[PDB]
Amino acid sequence: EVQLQQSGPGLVKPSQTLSLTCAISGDSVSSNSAAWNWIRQSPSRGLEWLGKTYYRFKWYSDYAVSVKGRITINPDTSKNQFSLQLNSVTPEDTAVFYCTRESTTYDLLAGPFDYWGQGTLVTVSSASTKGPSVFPLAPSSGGTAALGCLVKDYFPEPVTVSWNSGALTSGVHTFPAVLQSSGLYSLSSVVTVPSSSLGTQTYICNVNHKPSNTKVDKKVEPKSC
Amino acid sequence: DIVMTQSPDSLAVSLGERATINCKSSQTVLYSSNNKKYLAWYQQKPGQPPNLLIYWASTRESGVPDRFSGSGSGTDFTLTISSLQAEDVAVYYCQQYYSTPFTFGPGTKVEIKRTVAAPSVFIFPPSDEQLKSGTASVVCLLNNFYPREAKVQWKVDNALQSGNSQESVTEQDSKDSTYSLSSTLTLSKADYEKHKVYACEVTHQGLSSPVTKSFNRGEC
Amino acid sequence: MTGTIETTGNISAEKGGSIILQCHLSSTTAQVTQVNWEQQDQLLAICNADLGWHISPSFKDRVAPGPGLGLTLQSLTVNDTGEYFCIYHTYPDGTYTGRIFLEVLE
Repeated sequence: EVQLQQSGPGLVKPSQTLSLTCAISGDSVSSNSAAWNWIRQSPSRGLEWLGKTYYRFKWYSDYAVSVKGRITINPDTSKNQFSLQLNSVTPEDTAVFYCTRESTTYDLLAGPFDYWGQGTLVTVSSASTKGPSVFPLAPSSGGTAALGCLVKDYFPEPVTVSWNSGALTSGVHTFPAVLQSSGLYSLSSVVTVPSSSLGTQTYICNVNHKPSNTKVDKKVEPKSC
Repeated sequence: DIVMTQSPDSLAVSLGERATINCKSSQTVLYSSNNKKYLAWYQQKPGQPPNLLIYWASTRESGVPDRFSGSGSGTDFTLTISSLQAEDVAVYYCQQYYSTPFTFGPGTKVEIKRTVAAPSVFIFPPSDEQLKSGTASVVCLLNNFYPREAKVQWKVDNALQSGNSQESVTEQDSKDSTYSLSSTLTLSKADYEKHKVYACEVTHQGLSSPVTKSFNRGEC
Repeated sequence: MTGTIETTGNISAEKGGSIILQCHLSSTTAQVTQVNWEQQDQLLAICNADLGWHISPSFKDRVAPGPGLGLTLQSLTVNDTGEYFCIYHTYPDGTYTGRIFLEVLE
């Protein structure tokens, strides 16, 4: 399998330029039997194709009409990657952006999308980044207890949450964030564990907010009266 | 442009039963020269990119379990899952790669039909750390229930709250096929210290009648 | 570089009709690896020696190989007016490129 690693900042101010890069491993950006595409996905519009670049003895590109004039997709042969540049963004451009390989092995000019980047959430907004505060949801009074932590007042999305540095995965529920009236997001992550563990096993949530380079570890312990 | 439509918008099938979903292209995507149908199907789970299942309308991608299969004419297509597994809950998309711009269907959400399960209800008072910072969030947790429909109501000293809470719900769990729900009531610190009883009231099909979890501020 | 290419020249055509684009490379025995057909800067089709013809998804519903060693572009629009190129990729001779101009009338 090919690996596609996306990078680039997600938060872009209105009228400025979005810039993302897709780094390819296990294939060549100049392969005669592939094309390198960008897709976007949003709740309003679903999955939409944006553009592609490909090499057939010569570099070619194709762009969707809804971004024509604003979009460039350029290959970099020395770094084995291809980039996205979208100019003059508006809040209509807010979406998850994916790079993907189109596998053109039988029809040399068309095929399905067989490998995908991990996606970059792009938020078009003039607001500044803000890291979260993390608060415990302490277990209290069948044989199972619930505990968690509350990840409050951050911008923009996303955050990631792990428990005990990734050791604890069973029974974890990390909920979708909600946007509060302040214009900042909030989410909860909870886990259910055996009551008899609470006296001895420690529970720590590890919260990472890359847009603000914030990392917080919060110990969640039973509260004493 | 070619327009892709899908039907149904969502479907729920019991564990091990057959699930089929439909796709239509507004023009034929069968190319006569090579006799290929330029149609793909993808699976997308929450937080992940789409994952290619089928291409050329009926060719299964390597690594894809063989319970997945596709067929169709030049304009009408079907994706079938012969025996629906718990890990198969996801949104499924079709897509044409016949003419520019390539276009996707709107997606069909596939879920598991299972027995009713009542939520386990937990309530969490605000932490002392948050109260020090000036605000109070009370969290009501409904864990591992089925089906998805559930109503949560907040009462403060037995007064119904409105406009000051938000909730969110997980997608169907990939192992036990349940849902979970989190609801947060947020007050100023000054408002929180004005009242004593904080209560979450849960109605669900698996509950004979509404459950209530509550606590008294500063009391155990 | 001993070869040269004779094209369809300069041709006019009526809106809504067909047109035939043709090129011939004479005066070399060289390998012809692939011909790229371009409408201005856009890839129309490739004819590859080993793997045959392939039509771009931007033209599949109106571009067809033939007659001869060329293309037929159907359902002509006024925006099809402009340059067209047949780029021959050869071994060991290199890269010959032929030009056609098309004007779509009314």
